[PDB]
Parts: sequence; structure tokens; C-alpha cells
Amino acid sequence: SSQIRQNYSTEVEAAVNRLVNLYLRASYTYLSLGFYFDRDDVALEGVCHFFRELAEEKREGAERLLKMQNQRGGRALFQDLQKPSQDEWGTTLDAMKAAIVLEKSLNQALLDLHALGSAQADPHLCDFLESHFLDEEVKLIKKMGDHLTNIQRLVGSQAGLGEYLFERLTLKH
Amino acid sequence: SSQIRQNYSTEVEAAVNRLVNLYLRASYTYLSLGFYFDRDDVALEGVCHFFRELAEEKREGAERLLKMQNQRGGRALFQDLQKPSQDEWGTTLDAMKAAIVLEKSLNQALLDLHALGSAQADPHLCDFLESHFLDEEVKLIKKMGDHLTNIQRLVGSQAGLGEYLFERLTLKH
Amino acid sequence: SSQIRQNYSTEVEAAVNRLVNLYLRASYTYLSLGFYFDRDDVALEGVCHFFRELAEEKREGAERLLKMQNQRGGRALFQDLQKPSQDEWGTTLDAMKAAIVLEKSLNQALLDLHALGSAQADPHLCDFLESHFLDEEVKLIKKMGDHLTNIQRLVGSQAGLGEYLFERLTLKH
Amino acid sequence: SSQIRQNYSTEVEAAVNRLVNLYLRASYTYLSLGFYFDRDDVALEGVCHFFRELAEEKREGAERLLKMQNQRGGRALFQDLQKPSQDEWGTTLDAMKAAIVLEKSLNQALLDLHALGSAQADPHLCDFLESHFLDEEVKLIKKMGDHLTNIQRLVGSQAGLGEYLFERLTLKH
Ligand SMILES: [Cl-]
Ligand SMILES: [Cl-]
Ligand SMILES: [Cl-]
Ligand SMILES: [Cl-]
Repeated sequence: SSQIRQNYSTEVEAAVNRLVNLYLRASYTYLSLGFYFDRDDVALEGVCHFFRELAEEKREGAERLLKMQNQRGGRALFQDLQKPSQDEWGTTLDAMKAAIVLEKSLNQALLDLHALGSAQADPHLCDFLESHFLDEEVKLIKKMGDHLTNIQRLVGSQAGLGEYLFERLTLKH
Repeated sequence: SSQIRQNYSTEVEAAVNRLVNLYLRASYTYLSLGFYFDRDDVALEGVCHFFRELAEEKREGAERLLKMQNQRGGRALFQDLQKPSQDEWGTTLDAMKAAIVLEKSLNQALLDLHALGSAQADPHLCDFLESHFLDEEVKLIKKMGDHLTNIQRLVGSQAGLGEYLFERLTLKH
Repeated sequence: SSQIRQNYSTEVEAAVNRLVNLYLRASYTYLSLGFYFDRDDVALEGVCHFFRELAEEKREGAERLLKMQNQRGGRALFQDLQKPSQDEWGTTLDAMKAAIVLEKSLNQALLDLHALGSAQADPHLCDFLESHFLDEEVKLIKKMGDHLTNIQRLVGSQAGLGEYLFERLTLKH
Repeated sequence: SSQIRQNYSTEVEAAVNRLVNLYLRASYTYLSLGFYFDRDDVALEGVCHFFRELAEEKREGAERLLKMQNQRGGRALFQDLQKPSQDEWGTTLDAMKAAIVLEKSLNQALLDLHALGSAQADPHLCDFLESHFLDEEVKLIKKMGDHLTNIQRLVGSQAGLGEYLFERLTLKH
């Protein structure tokens, strides 16, 4: 058992393990989104790249949480990882809307954990979220929102043209 | 006559010579496709470049087969090369559909030769196809499929615009 | 739907998706093993590093399979990922024994898929496993076996001493 | 008298001066621990180096607090520095246990000051501790805990052997 644990509640420990699950779930979702846009009958490489990069980012966030759990003397506990919500993700617009929904849910979990940390007077936890998660998440959601606006502007009456142009001229490929 | 030939059937030797003919035919087809897209009244440089590169690739595949024939102590035998199926190749979409048909026929010839090799217990032949042909062909067909999907998405109600944009923004020029 | 799929059975497609699940499960197991050896009350950094590296390797194997699924025109389908078999992994010896069991199960899945590929006359699948999976797996299992032998030799009557020395002098830290 | 002081309570000012004393006390303790492990009849250079480095770190923490006191317009007030708790520090294990006790006491003083800052609505103080003290302290305690676990594992029935090996193979020398 740990000889280091100090000021680290069971409630925070448990919430950290749940958050890890949420981040790995998100990572899995992005993995599926990336490979859907790699299909020969979808074939939007920039969209594929965007979501593959997010899968790695979410995995890295989970790993940081797990590292922190150990630093504080809590015990990492892994649960089953549920499969993503869809097998096929529709259009770029559909996908980007789904990603924003997912990110808003992750963001709310971060805010909830921050509030728990605050209530438990755990300033290290609060600091950790502030320093490595909250601003990263705000910046990502702004980026997604910007992308959504551009995708929406391009639907017009020529959806295929607009979806191609967005992938070619906004996304890195 | 050869002093080296070992485990190399007449059936495989003949099938290798036929495959050489198929690859040189494919090369000739791509040569014609490249020069059609170089016409002043077609003028799609990226499409021209794509098919010219494929002509060279197919020629190189034939040359590898011929080198292997000699390595095994078989005798290269050349036949007439039939001219390509069309004199004019239509749209980029028409052309890319024709290329996929051609590649699927080459792929099936590779698979047939692999099966013959397997039946004749000729592991060098089998290895050779696995190592230099089968994955190269799968990768090319995936690329073509991706291109076809993008071309199809761009037809919309503005075909000329879409054909220009594909050539400018997907193909190397 | 795909316009490229050729010689790719439904049976192989399904087996590839199952294998992806097995590799991601293995990755998750190694993630848990790595963080267990990072606990302050375990504190074997070289062991942690070893299993973290394996988590990444297994993830990369899954990604290669998914890329290949798309190259062939099959459809990636993701399933729930079961949590690892244990929450706490015992000694270095216990852990390395569990890893070998896991690797032997992955190896047998690769061999089974190879046999299916052979039966379905799918030489691209067979080649793919030969070229990127079978030898990598044999090499990993040999490494694990070597490690197990060294760990076993060091138990003696001074288990803690031996476990420290193995981590310091065999594993990269 | 200061012309700058704003939102800086007398309670925080006093608590900052007390914390400075605690950090300089800790520095003095580590100085004594370092020179004990430099004795010819102890002679554990890596252990000496470890504690000498900590003496400098604790001094640097005090200096940062003093700099911040002045930045806020408070007045540094120095008190007597009590000598360390022991003249001789026993084994490496004894020493590392004493260091963890000391660090836990410093950590609790940081948490107490953070709570006071929070209650006094002094976000600069809170930020300062979060940014330069809380995570540094968590990381140090994790390191010490890891070291303690390794030292404990090496006691076995051959304490001298284990103490030598830890110093040679874990600590920088
Ligand atoms: Cl379960
Ligand atoms: Cl003739
Ligand atoms: Cl389900
Ligand atoms: Cl005095």
C-alpha cells in the first residue's frame, strides 16, 4: 500500500479512474472516426488525419491522469472500454458535430472533477486540471467550432464539392 | 540450354511470359491515357502525370518478371502487344474507372499465377509475387479507389469545375 | 460500399476485426501492467518501461491491421474492449509469466488467421501476416522467455534482491 | 513602508515567514544528512549526493518565498533556525523514512497556507504555491516513496549488501 498518499480523497481517486475511462473511450471513438474517413468509399485523408491525431491526444491525456494517480498514491483501476457510438459516421459535418458533443461531455467531466477537488480542498488536483486539461480542452473546442462553421458554410447546394474543398484547403493532408 | 533450372515448371514459365505481356499491355494503355490528358483540348496535366507514372511502373513490373524468368532458367518469349482498348478516354472519371478495371484484371492474373505456383510447390515463385507484386497492387487499387470516390463526389451539378479541382488539388502537377 | 474489394472473404474480414480487438485488449493489458510497476509501493521503473513499450507496440499492430482492412476494402468494426484480467500483477515473475501467456494467445490467433487465409487462397493476407506479425511475435516471445529464465535464476533465497537486480541490470531504465 | 501592498493579509504575511523558517530548517536537516553519509564510517556517496541536492532545493524554495514576500510588499522576518532532529541518521532506510516524514510536514504546511490564501481570497498566493511548490513537492514525495520501496525490498537477510547495491545502482554518484 502507498506510504506517500496525502490529502487525496477516495472520491477524487475514483473520479480520476472514471475520467481515465472517459478519455480512453474518446480515444477509441477517434480511432474509429479516423479509419472511417480512410475507407476507399469515403476517402477524405485530411479528416482521417485530424481524428487520428485526436485519438493519440486523448490517449496521452489518459496516460497523464494515470501518472498523476500514481504520483498521489492512488490506485489505477481499469474498466471495460465501451465501443464507439456509431460504426459509420456519415458526412464530415456529422462527424464534427459528434466530436463536439463528445468534447463537451469530456469538458463537463473535467469541470465536475475540478469542483470535487475544490470541495475536498485538494489544490494539487485542481492545479493539475488547470495546467494540463482545461485550456487544452477549450482550445480544441474552439478549433472544432471553427471547423464546423466552415463546413456548414460550404454545404450550399453542392455538398460533395464543399466537403472535398474543406478537406483539401483547411485540413492538413 | 539452361544448366541452372530447378523446380521451375513449364506451366509457370509459360504463365510468367503471359503475365509479362499483360504488364506491357497495361503499360501501353497507360501511355495512351497519359497522352490523351496532354491533348490541348483535354489539358489535365496532373491526370497526364498520374498515368505516365503508371506506364513506367507497369514496364518496371514486366522487367522484374523477365529478370526472374532468367534467374530461374526459363526462357522469355515475347508476343505481339495489343493496342489499348480506346483511342479517346472520356472524362477523368471514365479513365479512372477503366484503370481500376485494368488493375483488377492484372491482380487476378497475379492471384492465378500465385495459385499455380502453390499447386506446383514452387515457393520461390510464390515468394517473388508476394514480395514485389501483391501488396504493390493492393496499394495501387486502394489509391485508385480513393481517387474515384473523390472524383465522384465532385461531379455534383458542375462537372467541369469538379474535374479541374480534382486535377489541381489532388493530383501532383 | 467498396469498389476495390477483390479476393477478400467475409470470413477473413471478420477474423481481422476480431484480431484487432485482441491486439487492443493486449495493449490495454500492457498499459495496466506498466502503471502497476509505476506504483510507489512497487517502484520498478525498468519493468514499467518494458510493459509501456509493449502497450504501444500492440496498439501499432492493431493500427496496421485496420489499415490493411481498408486497403482490401473490408469494413473495420469495433467491439467493446474488455478490461485486463488482473488489477494487481504480483511480482515481476508473475507479470512476465502472464505476458507470455498473453503473447502465446496472440500468436495462436495469428496462426489461425494465417491458416484461414491459406484455406481461402488469400495470399495477400498470408504475406501480410508473415511480413509484419509472425516473426515480430516469435522474436518477442524469445525475449520474454529469456527474461523469464533470468528472473527465475535470481529468485534463489533472496527474492527482493533478485527482482531489484533484474530491473536494474537487464531492463532499460 | 510599502507603497505597493494590495490584497496581502497580515495572516498570509506571517504564514509566509513561518514557511520560510520551515524550508530553511529542512535545508539544514538535509545538510546534516548529506554530511552523515560522507563520514568515512558510513561512506555512501550516492546517498550523500541525494541529500546535499535536497538541501540546495529547500534553500531555493525559501528564497522564492522571500522574493514573493517582497513582491507583495510584506516584510521578511527571520527567526532562529532549530538544529536537525538527529546527530546521526542510522541506515539509508532510516534516513529515507525521516526525509518522507519531513516532506509530509512541509507538504501539509503548503496545503495549510493554500487554504488560508483561499479563505482570504488571495489568488496570487494560491497561484504561486500551485505553480512553484505543490507539484514539485508531490513529485519529490513520489520519488522518495519509490526509493523507500526499493530500499525495503533489498533488506532481505543481507542488509549491508542491499544498502551498497541501492547506493551504487539507484543513486547518482
Ligand atoms: Cl469486467
Ligand atoms: Cl506473331
Ligand atoms: Cl455494444
Ligand atoms: Cl531571538
